[PDB]
Amino acid sequence: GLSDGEWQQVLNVWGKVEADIAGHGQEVLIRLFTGHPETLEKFDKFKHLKTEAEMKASEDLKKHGTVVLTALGGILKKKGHHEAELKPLAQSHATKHKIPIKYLEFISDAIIHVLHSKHPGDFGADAQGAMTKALELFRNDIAAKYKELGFQ
Ligand code: HEM
Repeated sequence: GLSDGEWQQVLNVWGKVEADIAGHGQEVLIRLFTGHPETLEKFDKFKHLKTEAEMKASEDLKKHGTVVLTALGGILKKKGHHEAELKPLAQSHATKHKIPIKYLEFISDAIIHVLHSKHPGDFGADAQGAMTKALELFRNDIAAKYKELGFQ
C-alpha cells in the first residue's frame, strides 16, 4: 500500500527508465544473470551465454529486457490496481516458466542496483523507498497467486 506521494515518486523514477527502456532492461537482466547464475538456467534462449561480453552483445537479451520492463511499467502505472495485468504474469511464471518467488526478489533488488548505477546521485532516498515499496507490492501480489496455485 502506497500513498499518492509515493506513487508520484515511483512514476517520476520510471520516467528515467522510459527514456532508455532497452538499456535499462539489458542491464537489469545482466545484473540478475551475473549475480545469480542459476537464474540463467530458466531461460532456454539465454543459457548459451557464458560471458558477460556475450550477454552485452546479445540483441535478443536487450529485446527481452524491453518486454520485461514494458510489462512492469504497465503494472506500475496502475498504482496498485493491477489485478488484471498481474494475473497472467503470475500464472505464466508459476506454471510455465517455474520461477520461484526468490528470483522475483533477486530481480527487484537488481532494479534498485541498476537505477543507482545509471543515475548516481539522482536516485534519492525517498525515491528508493517508494520504488522498493512498489516492487514489494508487486512481489506480494504475485506471492498470493503462487500460494493459490501451490507453487514453490
Ligand atoms: C519484474 C519481473 C518480471 C516481469 C515483469 C516479467 C515479465 C515477463 C514477460 C512479459 C514475459 C513474456 C510473456 C510471458 O511468458 O508471460 C516473460 C517471460 C519469461 N520470464 Fe519473466 N518477468 C519477470 C521476472 C522473471 C524472472 C525473475 C525470471 C527468471 C529468473 C523470469 C523468467 C521468464 C522466462 C524464462 C520467460 C520466457 C522467456 C522466453 O523463452 O521467451 N521472469 N517475463
